[PDB]
Amino acid sequence: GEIEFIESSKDAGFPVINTPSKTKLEPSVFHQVFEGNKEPAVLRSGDPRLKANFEEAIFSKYIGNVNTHVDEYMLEAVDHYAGQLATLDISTEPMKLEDAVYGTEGLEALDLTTSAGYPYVALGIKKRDILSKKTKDLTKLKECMDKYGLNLPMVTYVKDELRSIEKVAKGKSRLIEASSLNDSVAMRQTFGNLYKTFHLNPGVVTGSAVGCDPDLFWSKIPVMLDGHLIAFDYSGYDASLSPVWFACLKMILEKLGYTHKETNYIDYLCNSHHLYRDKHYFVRGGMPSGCSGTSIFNSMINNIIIRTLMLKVYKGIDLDQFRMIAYGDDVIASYPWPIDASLLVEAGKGYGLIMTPADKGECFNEVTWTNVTFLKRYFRADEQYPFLVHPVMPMKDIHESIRWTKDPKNTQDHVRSLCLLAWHNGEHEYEEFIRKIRSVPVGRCLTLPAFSTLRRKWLDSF
Repeated sequence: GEIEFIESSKDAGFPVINTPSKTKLEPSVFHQVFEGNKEPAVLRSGDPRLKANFEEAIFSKYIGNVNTHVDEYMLEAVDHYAGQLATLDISTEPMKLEDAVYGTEGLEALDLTTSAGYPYVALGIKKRDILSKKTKDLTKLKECMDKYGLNLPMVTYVKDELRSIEKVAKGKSRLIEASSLNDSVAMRQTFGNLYKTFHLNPGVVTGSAVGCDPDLFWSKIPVMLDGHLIAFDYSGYDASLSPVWFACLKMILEKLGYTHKETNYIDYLCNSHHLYRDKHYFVRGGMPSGCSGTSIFNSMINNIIIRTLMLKVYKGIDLDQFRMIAYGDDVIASYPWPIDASLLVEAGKGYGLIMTPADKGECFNEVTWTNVTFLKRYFRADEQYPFLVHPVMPMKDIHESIRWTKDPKNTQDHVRSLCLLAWHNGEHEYEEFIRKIRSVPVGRCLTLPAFSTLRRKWLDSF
């Protein structure tokens, strides 16, 4: 992706978007009890922790586009992946408005907490002023969609989250896009059944883990991923995507039965208009992370990409023996024979993609079930029930999270959530975690689950 054009918003009649000033992240009561290195991402240009130009840093992910047509390797990758998805019998019928807005199995209700986008943010109109969970009213929404239409600008926000020391100093904060409520709803009507099918079928047919529950899904992954593991990282996947990959996505959607008109929303994702504070800008390429379906569409594109690279380097590859699962840019895969990931990385560079060894590794090392990660979690089979596999979030990451809070009124829920991750590191680690939590008076006011209770519920969940 590439920023084609940027200018002062006032020159085009757009008001300034007043984004948050300071981080909502503050040190929690546990900040001193546990060790950690991460701090809130830089949100403003004057941040004294910066050692780089902030506005340059946050837009540097738009590294450019490779201008290529869909080639023979892509065409075969699209065909192969489309063959898998056809098994699911995805409906291309529009999802009914009430289901797409207020919830249905496989598609959670539209988040009423996030930005309504343009023009609502300039008019002080929040999502809750239009929608209501308890009434399921669609009257005001139909009014607003008629009044303002579709293909509205996106609003760029800086993501308020913990980041490493290096990423704070380099100013490399992440950006999230808010689609207009109008466009979010229309995309959920157009693709809602696709979204539902993906959420309800994580695994190697969708090639997707979006919406998975790691507590359950993790025992399935080694059954599905039979051979020699393949895994690698991307640097700035979303913004690196060139238009040719969106053309591939449109081809695959059309093979599933979507009309050319129904795939027009992919053009809305690919060629996008953005408001950022006092600036407005146009982007060609790049997935605009945060719009409707971007995790699923990133995952589908990744399924096309990896097959393309395998076909290009390993002529004679048999994709019917290839397996992969993606969560956006994150991939875990297998093939019955060894594959040199460094070769795929070079083929990826030719397509405008930046691929690196897995988990900041120095080289494209041997990937094993001991050292592979997915969704930042390791894989550890249970000592007693070897067919059940723990998702293991590192205690370092749990420690980083517990030291900060965006709202101390939610301490109980925050710490409980962290307990559900921590116990998979084993009983000795969990008891130490609980002991340190309880060394703060708040910690003894919390209802914390017992290790044996967590283990019992986990075993029983299967």
